[PDB]
Amino acid sequence: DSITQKKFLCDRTLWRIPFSSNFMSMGALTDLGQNLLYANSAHALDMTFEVDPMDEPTLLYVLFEVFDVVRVHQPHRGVIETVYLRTPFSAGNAT
Amino acid sequence: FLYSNIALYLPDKLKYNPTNVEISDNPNTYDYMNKRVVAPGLVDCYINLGARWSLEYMDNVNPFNHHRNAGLRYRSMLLGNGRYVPFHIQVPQKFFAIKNLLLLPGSYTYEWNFRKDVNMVLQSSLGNDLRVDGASIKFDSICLYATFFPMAHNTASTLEAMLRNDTNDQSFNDYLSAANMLYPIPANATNVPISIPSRNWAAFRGWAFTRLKTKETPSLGSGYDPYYTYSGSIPYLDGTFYLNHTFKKVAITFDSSVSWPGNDRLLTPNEFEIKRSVDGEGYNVAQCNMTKDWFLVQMLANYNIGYQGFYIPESYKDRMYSFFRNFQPMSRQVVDD
Amino acid sequence: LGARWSLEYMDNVNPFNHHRNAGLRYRSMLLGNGRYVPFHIQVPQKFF
Amino acid sequence: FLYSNIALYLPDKLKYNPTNVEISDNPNTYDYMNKRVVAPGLVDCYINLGARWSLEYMDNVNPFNHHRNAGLRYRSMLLGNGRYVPFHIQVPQKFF
Amino acid sequence: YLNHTFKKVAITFDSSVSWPGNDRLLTPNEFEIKRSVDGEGYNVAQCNMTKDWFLVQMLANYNIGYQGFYIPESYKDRMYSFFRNFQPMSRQVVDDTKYKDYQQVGIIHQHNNSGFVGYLAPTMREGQAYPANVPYPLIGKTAVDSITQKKFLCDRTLWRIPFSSNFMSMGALTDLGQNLLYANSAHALDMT
Amino acid sequence: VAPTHDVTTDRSQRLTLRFIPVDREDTAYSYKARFTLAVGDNRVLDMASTYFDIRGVLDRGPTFKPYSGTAYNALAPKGAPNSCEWEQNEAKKTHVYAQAPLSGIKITKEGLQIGTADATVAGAGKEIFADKTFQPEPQVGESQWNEADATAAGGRVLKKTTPMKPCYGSYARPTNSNGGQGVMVEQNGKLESQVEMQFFSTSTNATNEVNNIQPTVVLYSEDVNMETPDTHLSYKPKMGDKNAKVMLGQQAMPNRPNYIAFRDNFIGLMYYNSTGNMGVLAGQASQLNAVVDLQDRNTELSYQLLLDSIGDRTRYFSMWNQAVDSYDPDVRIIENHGTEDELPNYCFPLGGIGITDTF
Amino acid sequence: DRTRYFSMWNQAVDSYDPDVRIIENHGTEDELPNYCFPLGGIGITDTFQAVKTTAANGDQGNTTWQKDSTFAERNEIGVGNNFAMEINLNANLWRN
Amino acid sequence: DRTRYFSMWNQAVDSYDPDVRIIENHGTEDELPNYCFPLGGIGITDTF
Amino acid sequence: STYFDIRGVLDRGPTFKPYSGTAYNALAPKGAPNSCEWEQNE
Ligand SMILES: [Ca+2]
Repeated sequence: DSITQKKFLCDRTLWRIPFSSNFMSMGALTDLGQNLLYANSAHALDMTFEVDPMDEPTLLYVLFEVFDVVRVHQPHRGVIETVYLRTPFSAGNAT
Repeated sequence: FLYSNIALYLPDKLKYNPTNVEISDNPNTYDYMNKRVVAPGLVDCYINLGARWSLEYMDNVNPFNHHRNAGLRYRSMLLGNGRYVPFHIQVPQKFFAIKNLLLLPGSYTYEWNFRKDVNMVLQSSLGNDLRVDGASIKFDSICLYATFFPMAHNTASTLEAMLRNDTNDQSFNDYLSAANMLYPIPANATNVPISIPSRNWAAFRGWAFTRLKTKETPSLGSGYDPYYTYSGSIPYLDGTFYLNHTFKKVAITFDSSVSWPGNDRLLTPNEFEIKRSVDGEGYNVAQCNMTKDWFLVQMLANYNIGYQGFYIPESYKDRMYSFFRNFQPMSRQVVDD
Repeated sequence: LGARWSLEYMDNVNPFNHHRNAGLRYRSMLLGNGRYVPFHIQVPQKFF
Repeated sequence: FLYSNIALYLPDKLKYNPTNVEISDNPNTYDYMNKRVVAPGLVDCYINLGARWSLEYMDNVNPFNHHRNAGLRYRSMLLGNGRYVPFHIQVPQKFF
Repeated sequence: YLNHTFKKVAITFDSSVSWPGNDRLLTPNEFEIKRSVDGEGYNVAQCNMTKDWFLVQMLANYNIGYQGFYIPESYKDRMYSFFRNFQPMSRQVVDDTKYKDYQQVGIIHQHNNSGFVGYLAPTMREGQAYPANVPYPLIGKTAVDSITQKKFLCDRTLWRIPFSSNFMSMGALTDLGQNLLYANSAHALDMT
Repeated sequence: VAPTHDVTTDRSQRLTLRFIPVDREDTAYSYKARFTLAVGDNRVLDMASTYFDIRGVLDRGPTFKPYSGTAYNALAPKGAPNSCEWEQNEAKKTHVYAQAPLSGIKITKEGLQIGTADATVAGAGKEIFADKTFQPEPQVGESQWNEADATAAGGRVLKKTTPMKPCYGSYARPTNSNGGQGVMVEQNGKLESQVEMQFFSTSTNATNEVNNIQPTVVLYSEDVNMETPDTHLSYKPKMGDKNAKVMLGQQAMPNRPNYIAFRDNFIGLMYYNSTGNMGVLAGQASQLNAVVDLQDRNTELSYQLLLDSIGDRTRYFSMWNQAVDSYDPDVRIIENHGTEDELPNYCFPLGGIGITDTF
Repeated sequence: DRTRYFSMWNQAVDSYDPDVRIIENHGTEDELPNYCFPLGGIGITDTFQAVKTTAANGDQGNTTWQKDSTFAERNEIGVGNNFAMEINLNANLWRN
Repeated sequence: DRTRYFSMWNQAVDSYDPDVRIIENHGTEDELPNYCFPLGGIGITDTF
Repeated sequence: STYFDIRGVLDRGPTFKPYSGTAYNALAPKGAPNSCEWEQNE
């Protein structure tokens, strides 16, 4: 008399969750990212992960997918100027 | 074949000390890893006969540090076969801002740094403290090379004049385009909460997560790390992850009041659910341990498949680091007790 | 010896039922290696 | 595998004559290339361990005339394994 | 199979000029496929091929080289090409002048794996068992002072030298094949 | 037809420029360099073509072993001892365990005769004896299996000074020119080699009687500096050295392999996204830096993903040391299909018939 | 494509082995004998007692003392090659 | 393509084995012994 | 479209050995002789 066990293996990949309304990929800038409710205010975020036990210290590695761009401009001979921007989190300094 | 290629890389807790031979007491040395003995009977010819299974003990051992690593084997053979080797490498440039920048006439200053730590610039298929063993590296000289298209002077001057207006600037974006966070998981723990204080969420795109071993993640920023004794493959840098199957579930919340998926767009509306234990509502799919909601979400996020019946995506849309390429389901039967 | 040839006796014997049939081997190893199994399949729709 | 597939094709100047056998004197006949003897110590197992390095002598030796030339053995077994063969070929036109 | 046995090539028109023309290479007067010991560091790919030849070959086969090097696409690179048939090799051997106990040993007096193997022929086994003496060690706690040898290996392809100003393949009828400073006179050719 | 004008210049200018460094700083760990790039008048430089150039010396250490198994008597059985001698207390006597393969003509005081001089005037009948340094060697032996069981047998055996090791993986460097191992002792210099000779005759057959107990076996003994460089013992009978009879049975096994090599795609060789040491690219008129780097922008993984996205990855480029790392599919997921062993598989005896009988 | 396997509708084609429908026979390289030796290293072995020379005045090689003072009187020694069984290797695998 | 073989024109490119021109000698895996036993199972015997 | 057609007889010769190894008593040891008898002096 026997019992059954099932499992799956999936390496060389990262788990993805998109911030889109229908989960599809309709462009670089998802429609929810432009929604007024998430754009003209502030909100707090809470996440809860449940994993399986292991017998050594480990790390949970999270990637917030954002926009990161740089613009480079050089008016006169021997001059380089740049402007960096990361939209959801930070951009240089102020004042 | 079985004995070598499996039984010599079992976890260290299943072996036992040898007899009448000296053995070093440092658990991170070639000597200790070589001297320990392992009983063949664990992985003899009669194990899991007829089944497409993988040893449960060896399901968390980093499989990219192994003497079958075609890339590692090729690189090691390419460098040489001796022990005292001169070397003549060439290194590219990786920063996204100035990787493809088209410079213009003038005189610029260009300065960079380099590492001399032995662990961080070498890889060993076994994985052992390379400071203690005694590897060494001495740089001798360094130079820089560049190549110019021998373009005609009129055309080059015209292009230079056009590329200096305040509207023909240049733009670049990092391919990954994300912000990283690392949270500690203490030994044997199972629940990890993360809280982010109120801020703006314009032009968000999504989340992407995985798991890592603390023993193989060098500390960020700090130039040196004397408490770092490991030289295997580092997933955090070259991207070889081997622990995505240990997650159970994820829950999201906004303003501590509303769950993000909100409307009932999932089978379990209030939370994603990657895999289930023995549970009989009849949800799992692909004859494996994964539910339906997660499968649908992954197929959508990777190939826009899921609203028209699943099928195998085309090769050109399915690269090496994709999802469907390396998704293996498996099952077996054992003796009830 | 030395010739690329297929035995006369075995030209008219169905060569798809054989213990090297990759599809059969894969499906059998996917269903389990036992004798009593619970199964949880999903069948598509095939009419035109 | 090493001994056969390498040491049998070493340059002729490294092989000595056998003893008490009749060997032809024409250096092109199959007999001369067959009855020669080559010492197996040249390419034994302990050769260039760990190094991905082609041999030195067998570098200017033509590597296409060799009994693992997949195309050649296919074209050989296409006609048959016998000795006397009726053949029924077709030939195309190559001029431009 | 004999492509890898070239050292240098020199062109000369009218016995006064050099075809690469005005200074345009690391070695302006002539191309240089491979070279022996060179302290200036003109080699690449850990083999012993100079940068100039690598660049010329890449330009002539794939129009690659003025915007960085990268693997060409599969369809643009066929079987009789340059990149598919490029093999760098290297090894280490025992130095003599810097090792004290070097002793040249013929094949006659080499006993390794003795007592379970023939003797200068594929005959039956013979001999006692005794420690071995052929392969010098290059690893372990007791290695020996060693030098390094490097070579490259390429076959089934022809070296190419295109007749153009910037070596690129801009078209069938190359521009330098039209200029009346190179196509409205008579010239004699020397090569070495 | 290709374009003919306004593409390529005529004034002499280089195709490839090389810049030497201007400033170098060394430390225990970091190593910093600074150069002065100069894009000349009326040119355009594409940074995607630039690349650093480094060289130097590397010592991979004493735990490098790229080959599996060993390369010193691989074919030898895993427990066969070398021809040796050891002491034992009954006040102490020597015991020998060796083997003489070579067949000579006759044994005299000088040593095992091997050949003869030329049958010529003033040279006819001049015996030739073995050279003590290298002549009776462990390679030669009886040719065919119909051996005649000669009466003049010779060979070698390591004195009791050298410790005993299993034959599997046992190397000892040559000393003389003719590949004959033997320690060159310092005696009035390193000129002389100490090789002794020992004789043996049949016990039983020459016990009761005498017949001048003629000898039949000659063993030339020596002493070599043996060492096992890549194998280790897997069963040692007693903890102590000073080889005894028991130590004849120890067995060895090879060392696990390592493949220490430079990391794939040169990861870690340059500092990225670290405020401690940040690269600088700027205009020489005023040092306004143009490389602002945070501590969260991960560059290496991004470059890996990009290099996968824009091209194929299963090919190897040597120039950038670019070769992805992967595991064998079968190692991670076993497929136990047993084997295929319907038929037996036997090993017959050399002559063809073993035991025989007289008739 | 049809080579790849999808584990949801059991989508996995069934194909034979191209080397079993058509047996491209080539023999097996067996130029070298693959021998099998004793476990100790020497099989047959005899028995021997040490002897030593005398002062050797003249033709005194017949005079020969016993060196039983130092050496034991039952030292073991083998003569000639060692015991060795033989098995052809590649032929058996191919035949199986 | 050229790898595929067309019989009619006798079209079959000739190539050398990749592992014969360039030897990648990694040694061999021989951790375990490998013994030949006696047919009966017990070789020698006695009497009791 | 056109292509020449040719047929006839071919004789590869006496030095044509497609198979490697041998094909008679393959498993026998390399030295074992057949059951044989010979003549000898006293
Ligand atoms: Ca006796």
